[PDB]
Amino acid sequence: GPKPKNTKENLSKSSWRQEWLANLKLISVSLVDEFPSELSDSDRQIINEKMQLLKDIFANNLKSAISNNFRESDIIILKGEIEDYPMSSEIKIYYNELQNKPDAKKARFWSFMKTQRFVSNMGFDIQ
Ligand SMILES: [Br-]
Ligand SMILES: [Cl-]
Repeated sequence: GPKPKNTKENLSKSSWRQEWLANLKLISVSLVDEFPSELSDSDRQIINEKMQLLKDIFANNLKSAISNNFRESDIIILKGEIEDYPMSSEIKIYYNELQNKPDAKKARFWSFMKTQRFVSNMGFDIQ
């Protein structure tokens, strides 16, 4: 059927989308398994299901590589916000190793909530 084509998209937004679509095919993404803090079993299952959906979109629609080693990934998707992770967590230790790297190439850390909004804005029907 007819493909959606937003004739009202301005150049800012269409350029943002174009550059993201191109860049996403070049990177490695990690959907990190570690939770920042304790949560009840049923609440962890809800998060895991959301992480799996994001994984499928990144791998299959956005064409990113998916890794189990977050130290090789360009976008690191977390099961909470970075401030939720304790200093003892390697996610926080690595984040701290990168914080003062003035290196535009360094990894970015996104909660699953932040990631879901990004994917929605890229045109996918997600929660
Ligand atoms: Br802490
Ligand atoms: Cl944001």
